[PDB]
Amino acid sequence: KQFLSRRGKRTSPLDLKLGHNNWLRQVLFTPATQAARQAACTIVEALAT
Amino acid sequence: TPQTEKKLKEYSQKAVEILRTQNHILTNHPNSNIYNTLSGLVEFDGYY
Amino acid sequence: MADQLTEEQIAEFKEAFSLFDKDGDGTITTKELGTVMRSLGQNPTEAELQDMINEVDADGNGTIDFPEFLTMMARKMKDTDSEEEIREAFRVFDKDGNGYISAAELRHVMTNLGEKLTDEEVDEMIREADIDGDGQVNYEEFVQMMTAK
Repeated sequence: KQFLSRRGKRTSPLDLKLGHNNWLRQVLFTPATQAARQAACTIVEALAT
Repeated sequence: TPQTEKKLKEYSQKAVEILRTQNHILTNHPNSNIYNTLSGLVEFDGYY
Repeated sequence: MADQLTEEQIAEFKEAFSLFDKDGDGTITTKELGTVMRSLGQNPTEAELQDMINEVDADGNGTIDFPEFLTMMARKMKDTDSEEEIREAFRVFDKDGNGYISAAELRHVMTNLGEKLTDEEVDEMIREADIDGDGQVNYEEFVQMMTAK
């Protein structure tokens, strides 16, 4: 499948490798409100199964 | 005091820079929304 | 067989093994065997893990020591796959042993994998895996396919 994507027309899936700067750090430590931080915590906890 | 043009530009730059920094401080303050909403409804002295 | 590995790699493997050692006997359990080399920067799959514990833990104890850990490790950083492995994959693909991987055998092997595709897609990949124009994958085609970079 990798070779087919390399030469043919099938889409190439992305690699599980995360950036160290993102919106996640912005949301997780926001001092405007606490519910945003809690919702971000729930989202990232659910992302790790 | 009569003064040269370069000093005048420096002075104006300092004033405008201080004003801009304080405006940025005000518009991103964590409690800015609460104070801005409370201003037009209740009468209060200080920011508690 | 492990002489091809530079000394610092053995040292860091020892560091990882000792840190992953629980009871201080220099021997660990196979449940965390995935995490040991999973922590070194390489990423295996569950089938990879089950096969690795199968190859070594023949007695079924579920416990790994250092020399056989080095045995497992020495066969991981190799880039050019051993021709025995490629030939064995060819044999698995060639269920009937005729040396030609037809579309139907591909369908069987993909369905057993749990994955689904249409007839058109598998025909398309077969015809892009063919160089002689006969629409049939042979050993030389497979070898030149896996050596392409």
